[PDB]
Amino acid sequence: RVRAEQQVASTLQTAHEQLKRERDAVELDLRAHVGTMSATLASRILGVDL
Amino acid sequence: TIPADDIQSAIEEYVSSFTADTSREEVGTVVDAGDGIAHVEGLPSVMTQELLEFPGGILGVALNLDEHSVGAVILGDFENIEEGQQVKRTGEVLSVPVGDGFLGRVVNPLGQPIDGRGDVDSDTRRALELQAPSVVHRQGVKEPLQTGIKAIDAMTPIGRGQRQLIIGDRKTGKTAVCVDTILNQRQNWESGDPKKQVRCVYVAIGQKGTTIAAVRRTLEEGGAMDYTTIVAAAASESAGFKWLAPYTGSAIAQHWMYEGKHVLIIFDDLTKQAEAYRAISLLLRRPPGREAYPGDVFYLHSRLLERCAKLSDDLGGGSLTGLPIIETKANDISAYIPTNVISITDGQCFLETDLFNQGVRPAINVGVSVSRVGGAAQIKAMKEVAGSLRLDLSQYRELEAFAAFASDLDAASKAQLERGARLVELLKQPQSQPMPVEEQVVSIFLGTGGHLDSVPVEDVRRFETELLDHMRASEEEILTEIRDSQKLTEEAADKLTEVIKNFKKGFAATGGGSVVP
Amino acid sequence: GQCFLETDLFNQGVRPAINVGVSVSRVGGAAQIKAMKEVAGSLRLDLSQY
Amino acid sequence: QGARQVDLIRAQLTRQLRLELGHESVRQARELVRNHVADQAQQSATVDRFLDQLDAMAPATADVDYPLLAKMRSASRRALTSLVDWFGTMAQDLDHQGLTTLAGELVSVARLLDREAVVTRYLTVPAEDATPRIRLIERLVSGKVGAPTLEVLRTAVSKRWSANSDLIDAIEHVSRQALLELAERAGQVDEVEDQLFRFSRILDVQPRLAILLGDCAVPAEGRVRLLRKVLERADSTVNPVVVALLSHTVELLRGQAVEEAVLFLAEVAVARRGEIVAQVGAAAELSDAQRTRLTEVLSRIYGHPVTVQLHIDAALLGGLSIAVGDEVIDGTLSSRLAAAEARLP
Amino acid sequence: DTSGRVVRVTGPVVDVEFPRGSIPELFNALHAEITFESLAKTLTLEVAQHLGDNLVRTISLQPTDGLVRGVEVIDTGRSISVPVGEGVKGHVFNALGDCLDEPGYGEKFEHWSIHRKPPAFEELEPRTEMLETGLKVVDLLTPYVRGGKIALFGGAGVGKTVLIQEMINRIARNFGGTSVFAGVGERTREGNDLWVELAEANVLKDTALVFGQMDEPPGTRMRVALSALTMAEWFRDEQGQDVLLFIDNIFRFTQAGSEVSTLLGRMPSAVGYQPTLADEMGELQERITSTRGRSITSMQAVYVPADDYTDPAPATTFAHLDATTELSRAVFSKGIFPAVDPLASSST
Amino acid sequence: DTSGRVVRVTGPVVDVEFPRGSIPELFNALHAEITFESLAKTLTLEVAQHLGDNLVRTISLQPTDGLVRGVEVIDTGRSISVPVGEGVKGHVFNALGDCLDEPGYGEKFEHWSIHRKPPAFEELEPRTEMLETGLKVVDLLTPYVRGGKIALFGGAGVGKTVLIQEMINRIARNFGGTSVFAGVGERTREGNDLWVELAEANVLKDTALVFGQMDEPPGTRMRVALSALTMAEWFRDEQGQDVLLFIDNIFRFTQAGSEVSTLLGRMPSAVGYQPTLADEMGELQERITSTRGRSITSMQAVYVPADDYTDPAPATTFAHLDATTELSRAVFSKGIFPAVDPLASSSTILDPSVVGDEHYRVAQEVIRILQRYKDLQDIIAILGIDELSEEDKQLVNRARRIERFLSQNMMAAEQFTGQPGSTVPVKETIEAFDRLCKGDFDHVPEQAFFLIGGLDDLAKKAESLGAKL
Ligand SMILES: Nc1ncnc2c1ncn2[C@@H]1O[C@H](COP(=O)(O)OP(=O)(O)OP(=O)(O)O)[C@@H](O)[C@H]1O
Ligand SMILES: Nc1ncnc2c1ncn2[C@@H]1O[C@H](COP(=O)(O)OP(=O)(O)O)[C@@H](O)[C@H]1O
Ligand SMILES: [Mg+2]
Ligand SMILES: [Mg+2]
Repeated sequence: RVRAEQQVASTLQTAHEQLKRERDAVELDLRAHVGTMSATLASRILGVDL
Repeated sequence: TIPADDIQSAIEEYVSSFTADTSREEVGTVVDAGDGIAHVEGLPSVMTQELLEFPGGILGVALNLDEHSVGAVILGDFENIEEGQQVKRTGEVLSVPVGDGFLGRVVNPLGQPIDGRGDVDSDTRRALELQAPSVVHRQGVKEPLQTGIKAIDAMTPIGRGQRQLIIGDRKTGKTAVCVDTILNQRQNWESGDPKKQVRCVYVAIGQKGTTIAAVRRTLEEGGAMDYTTIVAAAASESAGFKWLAPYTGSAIAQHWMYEGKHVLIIFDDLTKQAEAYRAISLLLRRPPGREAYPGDVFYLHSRLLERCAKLSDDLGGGSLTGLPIIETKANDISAYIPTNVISITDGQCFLETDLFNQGVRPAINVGVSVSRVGGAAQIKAMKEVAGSLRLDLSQYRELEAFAAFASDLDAASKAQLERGARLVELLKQPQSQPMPVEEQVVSIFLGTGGHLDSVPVEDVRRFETELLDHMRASEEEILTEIRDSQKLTEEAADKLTEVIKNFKKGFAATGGGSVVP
Repeated sequence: GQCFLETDLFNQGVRPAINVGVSVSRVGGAAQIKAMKEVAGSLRLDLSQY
Repeated sequence: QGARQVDLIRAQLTRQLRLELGHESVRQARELVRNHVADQAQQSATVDRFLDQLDAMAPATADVDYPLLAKMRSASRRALTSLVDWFGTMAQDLDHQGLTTLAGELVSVARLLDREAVVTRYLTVPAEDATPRIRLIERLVSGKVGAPTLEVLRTAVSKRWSANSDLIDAIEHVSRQALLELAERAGQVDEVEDQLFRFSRILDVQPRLAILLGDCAVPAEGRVRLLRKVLERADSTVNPVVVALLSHTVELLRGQAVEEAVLFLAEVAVARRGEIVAQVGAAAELSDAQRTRLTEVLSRIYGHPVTVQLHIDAALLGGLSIAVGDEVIDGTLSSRLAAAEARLP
Repeated sequence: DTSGRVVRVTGPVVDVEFPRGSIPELFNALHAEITFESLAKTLTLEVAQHLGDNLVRTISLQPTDGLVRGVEVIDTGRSISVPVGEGVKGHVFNALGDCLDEPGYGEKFEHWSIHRKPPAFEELEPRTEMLETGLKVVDLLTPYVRGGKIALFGGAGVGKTVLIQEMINRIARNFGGTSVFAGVGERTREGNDLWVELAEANVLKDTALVFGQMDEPPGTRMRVALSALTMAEWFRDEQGQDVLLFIDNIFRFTQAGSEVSTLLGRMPSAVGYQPTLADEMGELQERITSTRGRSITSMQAVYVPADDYTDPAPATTFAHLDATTELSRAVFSKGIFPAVDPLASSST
Repeated sequence: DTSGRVVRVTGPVVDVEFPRGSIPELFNALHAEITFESLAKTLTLEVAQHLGDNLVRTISLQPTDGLVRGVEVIDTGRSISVPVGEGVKGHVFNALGDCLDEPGYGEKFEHWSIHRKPPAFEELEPRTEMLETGLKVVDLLTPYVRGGKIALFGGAGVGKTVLIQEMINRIARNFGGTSVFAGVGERTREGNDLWVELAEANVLKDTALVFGQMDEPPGTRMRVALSALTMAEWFRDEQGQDVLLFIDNIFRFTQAGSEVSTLLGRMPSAVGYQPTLADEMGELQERITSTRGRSITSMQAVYVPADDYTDPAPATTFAHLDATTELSRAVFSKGIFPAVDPLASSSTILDPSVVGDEHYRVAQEVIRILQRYKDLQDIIAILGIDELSEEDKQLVNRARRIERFLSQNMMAAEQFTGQPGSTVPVKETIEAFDRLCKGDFDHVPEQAFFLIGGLDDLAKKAESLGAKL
């Protein structure tokens, strides 16, 4: 039991590390689109394609 | 890795398709607010028990309706209510999502996941106040719901479709009884048979958050979270949440019951729901009665507990079993809410602290406990080996005054005394260790067939334990055909008796003596 | 603290009728001279046990 | 178990950054909404859009607000109805200073009836034969007044009432009725309404002096004493009827809020003509083509002739919002932005 | 025109406003409509108080979830009326007279108002008389009264439903009579159980079931006893037939009265019951009597709160009871049926 | 301006009127002035309810003696805030964050609102680690949880304050974190005593004391627990190191809530308590908790009104705790200290898997023996001990010796007995009570078990009374 649980403990520990590594790379690589779709709703709320 | 542009394009999906045209709405205005209640002027078309939307995503329930205002119960974040805010109408009475995606989750009394594992994929919605099955929509309670507890399953059997009250002072083992009843359905779930699977709903009303966390941990370590939902209204939630939690838990599990499935539902501390409703009704200035309860609190509990039914075959044959829990004070079952729920339910299990301290655990008082369904909620084997048990214990309890004068008693009286001591030591059971019905049949066979008169009373438990161990390893055929045929025919009894004699000549007591006749 | 007087102890001849099992002082030996604090040290517990 | 756990945390903050991008993108959309909100052309070129969407959604059978009658319980509704239309009969027979002095008479009739509630009770007791009570009121104030007033005062305490001050505000209702009938004789009924509504706007968002006209413990004249001071501060409140109306309510406020009292009177004014009033918020003032379409369609929807009021506020950021009775149609871009924000996954 | 409209809804208590000349009588049955299709139904309100200003306070007999202020309320012009006649035998009804097993049955029968007066004083029987049932223990040690009241203290698993079936058979064969079973605060499970048991024993054709169940607001749990009593009164007065009325847990009738009293804002009496406890129990039990050679005998299950026979509810109920039948479990384990405890039963 | 005006002053509840559109939010802190020269002060009123028509019902945190109708009320625009940080350690504070031993200290610190939400359900995790104190009865029958919630339930004057000082001495003196003490509606003499005691024991430099006593109006006694809890929550969430949180008489919170309830216009519930008893108690208690990775060992004294454990306030507090030590006046009357009722006291970690099977078996046997003794006591009182079995006479002797051996000389009781206190490890306690339940001390008299430590002191006091062991 303790072998298993310690394994999963540090498993999710440096898993968590990889979680953050993915996270803040995506946190920036998801900004180039702040334009595109904002445009969409900006017209979808206004009723003219602009 | 993480699905990055999956994220960003999911939300672009959401917005591009953002369409919310200008509909005409009927609004009101908050005129006062205090202690979790808000009065709203306007809203001529709001109906009773309707959901209202305050600014900031706050929700309320229109309870009081009169010519001036609408008294509504704020369903959380009450400190953001101000006089002068605008209240929008929903047009819908309280409903919750229902579906199979609720298995293994912990949700609000609104269908919102509070465990943080994402949203719950919902089949349908279901209103909280849908009527109970008609008097002709039902069927006699005939199948057993095994709790895995010898005292309950032998003395006060529970059927599928029955309302069994678990009532006790405090720290008597009610939550443990219900958690073991839940854990015992693990093997029925593994069978993959929809006529034997039992889905469980555990409603937690007014409990500390870490207590609900511990209950969920116990249900996970037993593998019981594949078929269990938890509707949690923690002690920090509003009074409206604690009042609505069992109705949310009963709206879920009625979808299942009407889909032809068998469900068990545990209302942990209906007393706290009664007190939350009393708080609500006193803040709305409704007339108080005995113990300041509103006057429809009996209705509050009976409307909830009559939705636990056994449906007829033309409605699918599903069932919903209820296990409402009531916490008494100083064993006062003559209080108001205890009296109501004892009146409502189909049987009671009285847990006591004096029995709990004497080592009788589960501390079920088998003298006053009762099940009005009875032998109809038992298999043949258990109905046979445990029909002897009730008056055995009656005789023992009326003889135990002569425990110090067994020399002066008749032969049959001393026999009853020893048999009763053995049987009392038989019904004891550890925590979180439920037994299948075949092992309970074998243990009560040990008790009532007389195969324990040779074992010291301080050795029964271990003896029984080891014997079952032996039978699980060596003679599995007896347990197997008990499980399959639901009856202990005479040949199985012969083989069982011989197994018991062999194990006896192999068994060693703690005083060093023998256990052979 | 409290000096709980009883009518039963009064009628029995115990006067003052102080019930020593429930009477108590929350200051204790600080409210006594050293002589009396050493002499009457455990008098109340002794009388309750008696 | 661990395999489940670290996936849960994955799901957790992936949801976090999901909603975070959503929100910052929507307020970036708000930033864009602003550079589109700059010019007037597109502001009205979206109010036209809103008014079209209104062109598409009729009808509903809304009710007309009888302002004080909605406050009534039964058996006061009856009394007030037939008394006010009895005054509809009476008002035919008079002339200009006739009913202005009917005001002067009846308003202090109400003053006295309010300050001495003791005999108000006795002339309120709904026993059957009014004759002792008509004798009471006329024996009191016959030599005080002209004939029509004690006439309809007999008519007033003749009918039974559900409350006590209900009758004093019945007689003030008929006071207003009289003055507005005079303004009608003068052909000034649109200007009185626009004066009253603009003065509403003038007063309520200036509450420090609005509350000042609220200390009922001060002798009553004191308040209007100040009121005239500010009103003819300049008299482009070009009408005197407005002065008399708000003077008489300042006379009998009885703890009510001026901020809502004066608009209550604007609404009884507009209801006397039989038309519902609608209150509209916008970002900039509108054409009379926009006003035509507005009045036109909303009248089509509510199935009754209507008038409109405006409360311009840039903060609503284009579009329109209408409030009628107690229901609402909001099409302002601000509320739509708030909705888009509030419904993020 | 002459119809009212809802003004206040606070739980099961609905205030309705009517035109001036159209204020309904006390105890009249009004009909409001809930049109929300999830909970669409027809609320039957029962006028309870006249509040003045044309307002009346009524107790709804159905749950008021989904009721809107201002909806039209139609006045029926009479109190709650139940269908009477011999055609009510073999069927199950609720407190309002709606057939539960066959909905729509009885709409064409004669209807009787559930609020009736007991027999006039000149019409009462002055001499008490014994009801010879044919059972040895009952006829000898606990002689039942003809037109009297019998408490029944049978618990679970002591053959109480078997004794009910037995009395049904005996009154239907030894007296050519009938039976009406009032389930006051009846569990739906046990109601269905009793229905199928009477259908199997073929004594349903001799019985009329009236169930006011536990999941209903206190109004119907309060009025179901009067519904069953009105059916029995038709059988006795108009048909000329001895009746046997089973009121299971009269205490739930008392409790429903207490709850309705608390809902209506009345000040609680001693212990907590309604100030009009004795008057309610009297107006109910005074109608179960002997009249002009015919009879209504009642067997009533009684619950004793905290086993206190000085409690106001059993102390008020026992003022009207004439005999007592206690079903013992010790006698049931001996195979002695009926399991009537002979020393613990009693009769006056 | 946009300031308010006092309209009604009925005790500690004050109504204020604000201009339309300037109504303060709920739980805001308003300032009013009392100008009477001998009672001049600044009232802080907490907004309790919105009454309508711009009225606002508030609760004053200071006595309103000298307040005039119509005086100006200033809206501060935020709730009551208290100082937070490593700078509150070593000082005494009001319920309003005013330092008492150094007025003006903490004015520049970061200030935190005293109204917060409990941690979300996803951060909660059960705590099942034993906190070893050194008391025999506590370590045996109600083992305390480290990072969990502990209480001392008791009637009026049984042992609660003495036992909580004992636990300050045992747990906190050699503790590797920060302690916070909230004296909620308690005696001022005891507060000064604790201040001086922590100052001489060098524990004060690690403690932040917050005092709202019984002489304060009900608002102070409603909010002092929240102030100290906010300081503890800062220590848990931002600094993150092993908080201890003592609360003397959390019952005063509920009592103060019930003192103003009807003045706020609420119908009373069963025993005269506010209708919102359980929900207010849950809003406060759910913040006193440990999250995943962040620990708060909480310990609360809970007054039980009139020794009635069925009173709604203790009955509601029971559901919020991991270990409850319940003191009794029947045990106080016998001279047994600490006056713990062993048959009612409880713990969630008294489990075969947590404390081990020997600990559990010994505890269960002690409890069984004591329950049988309680069952026999009335027969013994009437018919005499000679009418029992020999089985039962043996059990009664063992049970009396066990009941006496559970008592102990505590360090915080040297003022009531003059005898210094003792510490007993948990293994010594388990071994000792195993020997007691087996019968190894049936020859030593009833005394010599009374107010001693482990087994060697038992031997010493037995030889002082002429016996072996
Ligand atoms: N069958 C059993 N055998 C041994 N111990 C048990 C058993 N059942 C329960 N217990 C113990 O009793 C204690 C109280 O149990 P439980 O929490 O189930 O009671 P409860 O009714 O929930 O009390 P409360 O609701 O007041 O907390 C638990 O710590 C548990 O360890
Ligand atoms: N262990 C003990 N030894 C001796 N006396 C004690 C002990 N515990 C409590 N007392 C006595 O009980 C009195 C009140 O105890 P305390 O805990 O202050 O009461 P409360 O629980 O009401 O705060 C104290 O004055 C003290 O004299
Ligand atoms: Mg529990
Ligand atoms: Mg104390």
